[PDB]
Amino acid sequence: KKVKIVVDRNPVATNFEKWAKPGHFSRTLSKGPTTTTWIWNLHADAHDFDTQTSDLEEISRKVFSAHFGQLGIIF
Amino acid sequence: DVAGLTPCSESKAFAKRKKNEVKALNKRLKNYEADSAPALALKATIARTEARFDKYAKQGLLCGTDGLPHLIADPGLALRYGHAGDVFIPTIGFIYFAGWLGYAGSKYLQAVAATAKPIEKEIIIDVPLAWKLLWEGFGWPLRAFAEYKNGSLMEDDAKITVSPR
Amino acid sequence: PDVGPKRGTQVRILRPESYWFRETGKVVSVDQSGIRYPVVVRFEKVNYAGVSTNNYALDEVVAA
Amino acid sequence: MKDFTTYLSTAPVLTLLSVTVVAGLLIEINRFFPDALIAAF
Amino acid sequence: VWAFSLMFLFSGRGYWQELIESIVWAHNKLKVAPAIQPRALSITQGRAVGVAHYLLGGIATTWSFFLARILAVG
Amino acid sequence: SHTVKIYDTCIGCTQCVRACPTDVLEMVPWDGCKANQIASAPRTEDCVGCKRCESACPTDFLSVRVYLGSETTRSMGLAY
Amino acid sequence: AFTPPTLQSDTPSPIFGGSTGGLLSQAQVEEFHVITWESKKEQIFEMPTGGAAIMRQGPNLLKLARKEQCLALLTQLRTKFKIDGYIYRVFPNGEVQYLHPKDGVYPEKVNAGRSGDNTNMRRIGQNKEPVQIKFSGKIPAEF
Ligand code: CLA
Ligand code: CLA
Ligand SMILES: CCCCCCCCCCCCCCCC(=O)OC[C@H](COP(=O)(O)OC[C@@H](O)CO)OC(=O)CCCCCCCCCCCCCCC
Ligand SMILES: CC1=C(/C=C/C(C)=C/C=CC(\C)=C/C=C/C=C(C)/C=C/C=C(C)/C=C/C2=C(C)CCCC2(C)C)C(C)(C)CCC1
Ligand SMILES: CC1=C(C/C=C(\C)CCC[C@H](C)CCC[C@H](C)CCCC(C)C)C(=O)c2ccccc2C1=O
Ligand code: SF4
Ligand code: SF4
Repeated sequence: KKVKIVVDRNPVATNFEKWAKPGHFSRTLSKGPTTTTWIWNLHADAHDFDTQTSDLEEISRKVFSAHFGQLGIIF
Repeated sequence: DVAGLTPCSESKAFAKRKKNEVKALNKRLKNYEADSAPALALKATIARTEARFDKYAKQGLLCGTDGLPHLIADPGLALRYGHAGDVFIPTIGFIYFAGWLGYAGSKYLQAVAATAKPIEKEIIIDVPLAWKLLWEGFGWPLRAFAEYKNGSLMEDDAKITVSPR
Repeated sequence: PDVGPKRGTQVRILRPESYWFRETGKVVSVDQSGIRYPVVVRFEKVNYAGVSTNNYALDEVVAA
Repeated sequence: MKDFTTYLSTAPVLTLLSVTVVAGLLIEINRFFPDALIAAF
Repeated sequence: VWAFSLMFLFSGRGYWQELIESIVWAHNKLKVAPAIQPRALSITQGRAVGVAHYLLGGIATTWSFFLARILAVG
Repeated sequence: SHTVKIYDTCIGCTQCVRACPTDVLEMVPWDGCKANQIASAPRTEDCVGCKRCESACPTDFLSVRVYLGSETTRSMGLAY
Repeated sequence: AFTPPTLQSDTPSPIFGGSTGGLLSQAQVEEFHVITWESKKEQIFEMPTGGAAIMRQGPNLLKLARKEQCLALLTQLRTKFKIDGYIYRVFPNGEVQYLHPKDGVYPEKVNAGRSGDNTNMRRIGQNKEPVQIKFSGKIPAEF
């Protein structure tokens, strides 16, 4: 009730640790590339935010920020 | 001449082709002030074309019935006719560079195989190790012939898995 | 007494219909009950199904 | 930093970087030594 | 590219897996096999690659044809 | 009417019998494995050929093995 | 010993609005299937032929064409509802079989008293060669 602005402060920490380790978002993708199918599924499931989290809140936040990235690319 | 092919420096069709291609570029020139950027670009192109046609004539490439350079792919029939730079020398050059890259990759595989997580050291390359092995790969003829004379280059088929016949 | 290969040693698979034919794997256990295939072997490399553990007999698991 | 350099060692970035370096090198060689049809030494 | 796409749309994964098996034997004989298994593309990925190449080839052919026609006449 | 066989490399993991959508495979007591159970295919008249059973077996090579054969209304999966 | 239950024909059916995926002419010439369960509350479920039905309190009966549709419905019930049901096969002459919970115990659990049909005691490559069994009206994997 009553439309308003609600935010969480600093939900995510701006690091580079997860760029060093590909496949962090998906539990199945974790534990190393035993086969090249891992390499392909790394990209095939990158934006599939549904399979990275069941929380609709986190899905929505990821969608919001991805839209900002798309706008930046268009600019 | 090696097989009815007169040297391009003698063939009239080769010089005729030179003439025609330059004349086309001159016709393209005759539309701009000879000091504008398009005019400078056209003049540079014509200079490049003239340099190429003189370079080809100097090196004695063989032209056919048409005015186009031909190459010889037989050692001996190209070494006794002064045409070893056509296929044999680039053959050596390629074989060398290809072997260099292949040996660098092969040794990197054999170096990261004996580690904790070999499937991890293929998607996250170790750049210092890759660069060291890339530098060591330059002597690949020597090292590869050493490993063949040693028998350590290859693996006996009794240890390679095979299909059920 | 204990039968078959020791626990932790490396063995060469000799079953011709196995994915790891003529490849080495480490023994993780050997059942003593009387199963046909009690030797349990672990490999580093997976097969097509994505598994890396398999049970073999004793005549087809030459050690070292 | 360490993680940034680890990211720069990943196959997607290092492959692309090496292809860019080799492409640039071939482009430079062809810019200075153009139209070379044979190995004239 | 379009014709290349047909590779992926008429073939099946099994042929490619056994072909890659022979290739991997060749690599094993020289101690250059990767620790990451070369696996043929999944069925879904084979179809996806095929359709991507088909559409790319067709659209690029039509694009180039249209542009050259309309920039040489018109 | 597909020919489903179960071989002694079975370890009785029950995966093949949970996978099957038509109830063709079943667990029976056995003694040639640690679980003391093996699979069996009595109701093979119901086998459609989906090979979900054969795609769940962890044994190498596969213990449950299907051989597609003669086609009937049950095997061809016809609702019309 | 075990005695399979009897198919009670007068059983309430789920509240369903009618579908285009129901029975066809094959249920009047060959045979069809019936699934019966017992619901602890009246709840909405997904009928395997498209649409949603509501299962009622107590005994529920629902007739489908293929056995596999019945087992799919039963798997849905076992996972999302923890309800156990029975699948009968009805012929159009009146005969009724009892199908899925054959021994009362589900197929994944050992019952001790089941038949080990089609269980070879050889591996997979220990079968005969096709050249040896040539002109036999069988396949190598049934010798
Ligand atoms: C350094 C890695 C390496 C090495 C040493 C070899 C070596 C060999 N390959 Mg092979 N291959 C490789 C990578 C490699 N390959 C990769 C990544 C692929 C996937 C595209 C293939 C796919 C492949 C096929 C399909 C075939 C071979 C075949 C062969 C054999 C014939 C030689 C040839 O011309 O192959 C050809 C080479 C290619 C087709 C692609 C080469 C890939 C690049 C150029 C090399 C990779 C270098 C690596 C990424 C850099 C690492 C450097 C390090 C510092 C990090 C030969 C023993 C043939 C065979 O069966 O044997 C007779 C064969 O048919 N290869
Ligand atoms: C409009 C296109 C687009 C957009 C908006 C996004 C957006 C996003 N992607 Mg994505 N992706 C895309 C295309 C896109 N992607 C494509 C085409 C692929 C092909 C495979 C992928 C593959 C991919 C993977 C595998 C992953 C993502 C992930 C992500 C999320 C994390 C982004 C991030 O934090 O990095 C920050 C972005 C910036 C700081 C801006 C600069 C971009 C990078 C850092 C440039 C670095 C390159 C650098 C210059 C060195 C290379 C150059 C040299 C080799 C010459 C994010 C919302 C990650 C994720 O979180 O999954 C949910 C993830 O793991 N993407
Ligand atoms: C003219 C334009 C041509 C494009 C036509 C598009 C048709 C293809 C549509 C298929 C849907 C693909 C998306 C879902 C993907 C999908 O479901 O496809 C299926 C396939 C794998 O899916 P699987 O069924 O194996 O999924 C199992 C996994 O999820 C479990 O781990 O994915 C791929 O095709 C490989 C992706 C590699 C592509 C990345 C390689 C590098 C390319 C980088 C990006 C290029 C630049 C982008 C432009 C700026
Ligand atoms: C001179 C010449 C020629 C040729 C001829 C002939 C006749 C040849 C042959 C040949 C032969 C008949 C051969 C055979 C062989 C065998 C073998 C066996 C091989 C091999 C190889 C390998 C083994 C490799 C290895 C490696 C390395 C070393 C590096 C990288 C890594 C690897 C491992 C890959 C011609 C005229 C065309 C052109 C010109 C030039
Ligand atoms: C050729 C082929 C293969 C083999 C394809 C392989 C092994 C993938 C080849 C990719 C190589 C290893 C990389 C080649 C790199 C290219 C120059 C560009 C790649 C583009 C990337 C961006 C993906 C299949 O696996 C397959 C599966 C199902 C149906 C049809 C087919 C099929 O036709
Ligand atoms: S899945 Fe294979 S090993 Fe497991 S019970 Fe079935 S036949 Fe036996
Ligand atoms: S093929 Fe399908 S229906 Fe037949 S036994 Fe296997 S899982 Fe059951």
